[PDB]
Amino acid sequence: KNFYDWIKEFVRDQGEFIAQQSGWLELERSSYAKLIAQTISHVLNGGSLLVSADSSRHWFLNYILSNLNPKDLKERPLLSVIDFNASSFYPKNLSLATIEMTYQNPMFWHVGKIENEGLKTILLSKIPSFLWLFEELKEDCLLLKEHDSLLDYKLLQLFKLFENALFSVLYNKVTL
Amino acid sequence: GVSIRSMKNFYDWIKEFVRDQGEFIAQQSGWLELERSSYAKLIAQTISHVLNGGSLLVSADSSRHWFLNYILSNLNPKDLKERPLLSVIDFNASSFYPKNDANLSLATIEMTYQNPMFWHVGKIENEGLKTILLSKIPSFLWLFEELKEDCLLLKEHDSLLDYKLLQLFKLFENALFSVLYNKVTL
Amino acid sequence: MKNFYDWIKEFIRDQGEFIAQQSGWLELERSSYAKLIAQTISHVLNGGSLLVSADSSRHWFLNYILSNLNPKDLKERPLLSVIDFNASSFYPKNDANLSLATIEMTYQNPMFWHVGKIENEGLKTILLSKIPSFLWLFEELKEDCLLLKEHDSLLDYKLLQLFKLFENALFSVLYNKVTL
Amino acid sequence: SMKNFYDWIKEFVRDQGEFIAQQSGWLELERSSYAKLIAQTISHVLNGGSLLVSADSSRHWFLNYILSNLNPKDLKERPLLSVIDFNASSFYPKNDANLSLATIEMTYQNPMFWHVGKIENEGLKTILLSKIPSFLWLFEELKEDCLLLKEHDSLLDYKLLQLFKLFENALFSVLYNKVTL
Ligand SMILES: [Ca+2]
Ligand SMILES: [Ca+2]
Ligand SMILES: [Ca+2]
Ligand SMILES: [Ca+2]
Ligand SMILES: [Ca+2]
Repeated sequence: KNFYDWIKEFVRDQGEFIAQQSGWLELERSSYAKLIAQTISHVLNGGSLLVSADSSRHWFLNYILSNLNPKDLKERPLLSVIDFNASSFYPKNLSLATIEMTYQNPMFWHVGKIENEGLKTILLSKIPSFLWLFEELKEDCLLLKEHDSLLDYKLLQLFKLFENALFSVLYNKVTL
Repeated sequence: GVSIRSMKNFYDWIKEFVRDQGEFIAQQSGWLELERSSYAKLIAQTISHVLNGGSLLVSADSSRHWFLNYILSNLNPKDLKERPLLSVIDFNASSFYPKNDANLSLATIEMTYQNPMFWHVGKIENEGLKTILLSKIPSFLWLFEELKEDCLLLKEHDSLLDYKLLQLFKLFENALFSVLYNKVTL
Repeated sequence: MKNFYDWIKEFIRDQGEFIAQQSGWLELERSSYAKLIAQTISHVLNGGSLLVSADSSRHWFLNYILSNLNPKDLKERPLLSVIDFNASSFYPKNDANLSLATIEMTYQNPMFWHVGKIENEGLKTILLSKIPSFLWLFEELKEDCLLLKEHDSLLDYKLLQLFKLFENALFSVLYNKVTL
Repeated sequence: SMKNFYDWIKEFVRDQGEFIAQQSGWLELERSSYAKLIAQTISHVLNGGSLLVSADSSRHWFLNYILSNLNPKDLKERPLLSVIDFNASSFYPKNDANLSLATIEMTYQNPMFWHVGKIENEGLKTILLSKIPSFLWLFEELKEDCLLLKEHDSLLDYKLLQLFKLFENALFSVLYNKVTL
């Protein structure tokens, strides 16, 4: 096929599939609303978010941190968000005791695969969590499809939902 | 009277917000189909550069560091499987990233790399970078202002910008491998 | 224009001679490094966290602190509560009151360990705060600090030497060899 | 029996500086072979070559040091030297065929590998053994022309600084026509 013919077809099809799957969140049955609410409550209570992601999702870890605390905060609060992947306490279990000792009120927010047992053990602990996983670990998580070709878009969409929900409660547009 | 806004219950609000969010995505989903050409040729030029042995020096504005990360990790994934190892460089992190004296950066870049092309995404946040992106060096510029005629023009305050970045990347990588794997001819 | 090989022999001889000459500098150091080290060790023993920062030229030394305090293989060592403050979202670019409040709410018991120049006012304000600190500075800010000379050609070695003193002191008390 | 901290630290400090003094002439005693290696590295830079710098896990700080010292935040009148963090490169070898070497050779006009410390995977080992020019600071003599560091030397960290300071002075002494090579 000629490049220019091919690309026209590819682009048309790409947009049509986005459109087709664009209502997926209306059908999503994992408890994302309740999890978002619980995470917002944690933030309001002065809690910290310790954010981690699988190897393929480091870009999305970066996205969370930069969006939650943008370079120019303007009127925004400085939110208690920590890059857990980059932490000396990331488990490769001394990690849990050190975490509990150093942070007043942490909650783990993890996205994607759980790539080692140390992390699994930490996430299975009693400390609160906001888990976006490819399979349920224990307790309601936000469930994603690992080989979904639209996964990357869905991650952005869920983040944008979370940030809107969070600031809607701040700024008193919405009550939990 | 008109009435001061009351306030909505979270669980009522979120259902409406979710519905509207997806529907706005659907409304806008055909945007690229409506774009009046030009971008295909720019993608083709970038692919030819890779085909010819060229390197991609990738930079992004402060808000798009995540997208710089995404480009690098998608083009050269952890498990290459059967893929080539593509010549892709994080230019943001480079010692040659200009402060200013873009002339010094440019000269060092030109002697260091056999065949560089600058792929920049977003705002150009200093004069040194602007000078280089204006240079004779081949470029793949995704900008908010049309600083060259041949650039991909992004809409800066578009609430859907982040998705469009993913979409353009996914178009690019598919176009690149379609040609690398002899599925299509340019 | 000396020949390279002649030049390098002289340079090497002189380099080692100057190291030797200045090698007893710490015996003559009059800033309160012993007291500051003790107070930092007590903080660590009390479950305190160390939030470590450094000026632009000393990012390598920030890295050195983090990797030495918590090496890849801990073996029998504790996991120490050490944080890269330069890299954190709370590092004050502007403004310091927001960062301080967020730090105080986030960490149970932080202590700031800063090395080198204080390159913005937000950091200065934080280091001026009530929060405990271990300050290795080119001029005294506040309370007793460990004083360094900015343009000392041997500065980089002295930084290593002070770290090595700190880590030996710390583990000496942890492994009950020494009592505070 | 336990020692008092303030007594202990005074002794420790004294002995620390004196050991540094005792060992301070180490480089003067070395067979001068390192001089030729430094010269070769300088000639590479003079000739328009790039330095692709890597380090073992324990020496990441020293990789940082090399990069920030060779190209400081304020260059003043200095040239912008062709120096690359190879650890951070997408071409850093893992598995993974020898895709890395071919991509490196096509990407860079004239690379030299400057590696410091342990060689922590076979892929890196393979490249550092390649025909590509190198400046290797190693714990075992994996080629005859390398700088040999003493691995469990308690003064290793100082010697790394000292060797770097030697290198940068040698490099600019030649760049600035203070010495002939
Ligand atoms: Ca619908
Ligand atoms: Ca145009
Ligand atoms: Ca072809
Ligand atoms: Ca030899
Ligand atoms: Ca000359």
